[PDB]
Amino acid sequence: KIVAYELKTGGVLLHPIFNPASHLHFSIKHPHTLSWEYYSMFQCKAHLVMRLIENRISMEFMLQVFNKLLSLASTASSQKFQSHMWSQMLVSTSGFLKSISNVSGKDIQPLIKQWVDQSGVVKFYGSFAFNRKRNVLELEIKQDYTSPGTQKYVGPLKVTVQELDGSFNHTLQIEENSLKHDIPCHSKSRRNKKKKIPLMNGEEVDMDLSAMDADSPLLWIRIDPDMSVLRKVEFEQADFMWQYQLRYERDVVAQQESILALEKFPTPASRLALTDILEQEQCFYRVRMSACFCLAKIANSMVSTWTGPPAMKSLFTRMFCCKSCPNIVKTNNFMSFQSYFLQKTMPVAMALLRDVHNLCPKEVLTFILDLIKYNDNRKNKFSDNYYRAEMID
Amino acid sequence: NLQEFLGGLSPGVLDRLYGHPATCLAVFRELPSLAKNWVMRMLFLEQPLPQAAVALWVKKEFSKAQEESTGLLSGLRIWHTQLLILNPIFRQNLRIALLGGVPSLDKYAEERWEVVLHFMVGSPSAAVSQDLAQLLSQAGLMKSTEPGEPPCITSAGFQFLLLDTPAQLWYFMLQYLQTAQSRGMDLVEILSFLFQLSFSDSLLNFLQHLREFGLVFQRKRKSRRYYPTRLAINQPGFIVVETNYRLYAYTESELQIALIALFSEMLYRFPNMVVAQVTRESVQQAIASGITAQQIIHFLRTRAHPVMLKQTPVLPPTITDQIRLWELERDRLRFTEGVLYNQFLSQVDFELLLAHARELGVLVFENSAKRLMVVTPAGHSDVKRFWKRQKHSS
Repeated sequence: KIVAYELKTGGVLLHPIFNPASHLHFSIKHPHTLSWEYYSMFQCKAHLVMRLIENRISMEFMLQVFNKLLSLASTASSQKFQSHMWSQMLVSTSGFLKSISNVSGKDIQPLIKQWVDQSGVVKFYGSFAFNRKRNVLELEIKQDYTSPGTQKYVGPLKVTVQELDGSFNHTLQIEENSLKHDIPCHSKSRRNKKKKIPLMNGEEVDMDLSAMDADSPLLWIRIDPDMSVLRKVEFEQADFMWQYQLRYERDVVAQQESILALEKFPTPASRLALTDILEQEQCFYRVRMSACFCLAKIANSMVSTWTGPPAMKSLFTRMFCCKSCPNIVKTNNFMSFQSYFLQKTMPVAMALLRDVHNLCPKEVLTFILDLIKYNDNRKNKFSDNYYRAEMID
Repeated sequence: NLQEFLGGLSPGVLDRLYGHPATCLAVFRELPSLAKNWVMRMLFLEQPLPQAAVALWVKKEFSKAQEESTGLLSGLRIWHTQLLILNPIFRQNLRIALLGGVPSLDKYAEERWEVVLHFMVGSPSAAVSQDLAQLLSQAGLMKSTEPGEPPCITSAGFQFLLLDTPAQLWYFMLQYLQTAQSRGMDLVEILSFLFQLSFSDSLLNFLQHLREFGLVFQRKRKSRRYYPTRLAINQPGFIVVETNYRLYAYTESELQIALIALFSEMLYRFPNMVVAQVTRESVQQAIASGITAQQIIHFLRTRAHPVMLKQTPVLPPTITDQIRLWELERDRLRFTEGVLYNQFLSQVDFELLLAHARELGVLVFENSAKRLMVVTPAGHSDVKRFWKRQKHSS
């Protein structure tokens, strides 16, 4: 939301100094002259910058800062002196930074100078190349700092590389003149023997390594995984790396960004990846709800190649319909709250299917109308208004 | 073949090459079967005729002969559709060609070719001729790299050596013509003389080279008249092969003994016989030098003593199979120049890039499973631009 708004119009400036922001058509000196979208993005950027301050100075020290502010205010709140002490209930920026420096011993003045006083987000364009001879991974990260909403980042940058030997984090120093970052790569001895490949968490899984390159061990790369800067990343992986990142990652933001990047690769391996995500309980439900729409877009792009039925129809009849009647939907029992959301989002994406004539097929429209006719809600303890409203959608 | 040589020519050189004296007859004799008949038919016609007649003028059976003859003579451009009348110049020359307008020599040719082959091989005693040496060096079968030291023999040299005399001489003359064009000698004038044989400064030099090769011999202190030898127009065996890789060759000329020693170990040399052994060492030595088992087998078969001709096959299966297996035992490294890309993103997009390097001729190896295309540095400035254009198209 904030990178869309700041690249759209100028930027949000937390803590201006009194104009400080002349790129935008109102004055930021008073709350009653702000646009309402600017007020909403102001609150949004403020809580993300506080998450960044928690990233630099750990969460227990952050809660100690907040407790110190509240305790000064509550010793202030019981005095009777007319504001000799009632102004300890008012916080400022300098007092907040001083309380942070009191509890931690680190000051955050570079982070405050970059993300508060400066009003911009950063844009990262990354592309890699694997050097087989020296066994290194040559990243190439360049910033677009000449757009109207952007600024230049010179700090450190975390990158997480999943190779066959596991998941390794690397810190890159991205100075102004930097372009190529050579990080080292590990072995490929988990392709010699079939062993399980260890993940970002402690677990390990069986991966189908037939799509991987023979010479490179690395399975996927993620630039800034923890969202530790206010950034927009445009990484150029290969399509099998996006499919491996969709399947076997233990991070929901990486599964979402792989869904978002698989729309450019309409190959049938990506259809298999999104269909395996859709069938998979123990995936987070908002990833499967995105995989519905991604599968609809991919299915629209590979018409005159699609083999069987329309997308997600057989999957809907496998998950939510009767075993004896495929075209009759099961009676509504909405007590699971994840297959309820997936059931009410799957025909909405299924209706975006189009034939070679650019008209929605009469197999999906008839399916949606049979979902509407055979709807029986006399048996669940929950209402049907959102599911029926999504059927109209 | 001569058909290949003449097919590899332009119309402008072809019509000029169709000289009055002989060319119209020498090229006629090339016509394998039927095109002779059609040439005779429409030798007397001044009016072109429709192609359908020629098409239907051969029965349904054996039509492939009709199409192949028509294609061959279309390549030779003997006629033109003109809408199939023959070329007027060829018609006139052919009408003028059709009722219009030694024992010591063969030995000389044999001896001259034998001494030429002796020089080709590392024979201490051989005929000396700087022009012949440089001609053989530039023919592609010899490389010197050091004028002071005598030139060595390249890999193609051994293969050329093991060929039979007819094909050997024919290929040598083909290379002679190809290098004649490079050195600037007119190709048509020299070529017409070869055709005239089977019935200027450049002419004198060419005849001198032919005499050095032994095809012709003036015999009169280099007079205008010449008496071509048998080889100019265009024998029993002596080797006996045992089942224990033993060769008994009734050879008196050192050339045959040298040729056998090229791929066999010599044991004894009698006045009218020589004993050699075909061992792994000798055979693999020849294979490394460049020969392949096919040349050795063909050489032994062609120089097969009459005694072993009765048995079928002439060459024992054990010897032939052993030679072939010995050659197979060796498989060898290669050399090329290339550059490789990576991170090709979409699959259907990588298939379009494969056709760019294949049409230009800079593609070496492709990989659709990993997306891995090797591009030679000679055309690197053209593939990258195409890739950039594709990216721009998105």
